[PDB]
Amino acid sequence: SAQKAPKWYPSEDVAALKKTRKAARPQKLRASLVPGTVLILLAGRFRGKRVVYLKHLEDNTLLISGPFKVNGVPLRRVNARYVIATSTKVSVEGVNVEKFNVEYFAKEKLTKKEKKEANLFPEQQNKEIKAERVEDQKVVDKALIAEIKKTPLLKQYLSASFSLKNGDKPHMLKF
Repeated sequence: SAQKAPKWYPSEDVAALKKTRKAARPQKLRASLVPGTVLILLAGRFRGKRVVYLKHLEDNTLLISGPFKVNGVPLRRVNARYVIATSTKVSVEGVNVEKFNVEYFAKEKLTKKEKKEANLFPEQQNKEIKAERVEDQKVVDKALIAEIKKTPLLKQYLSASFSLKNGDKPHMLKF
């Protein structure tokens, strides 16, 4: 009537995908990314903060901590291409971060409904850090700070933020 029907029709079946020869491999880090290395954060709310590199995790990110008591940065994950590895180090020989992993830092599957509600009434959000997480931070900080105290200006260094100044040339500057 309105349009002549086709003599044949394309199949609705979807062809199976071919075997993909792309096996996974471990993340290779830069030579300077060695646990204890103080890192400069280049992204996120903690941009400009200095943190101690504690442990590479399963998702290819790095586990870091300010320490929190030292400069406000909590134990958390950070993507390695957003950090500057400095020559300053904090020993992590007495720091046990083996209990921390990707699942530990996984977030709750917030639903769309809940997201909408949060957007509608953000003032009703009452986030709270798990008691465990608080105590975990205390342990990590304790160990790191004990080592930090060996250098009289190190705690101050970590407390201070990082920012480029007029005349600075990052491609010539060393860390």
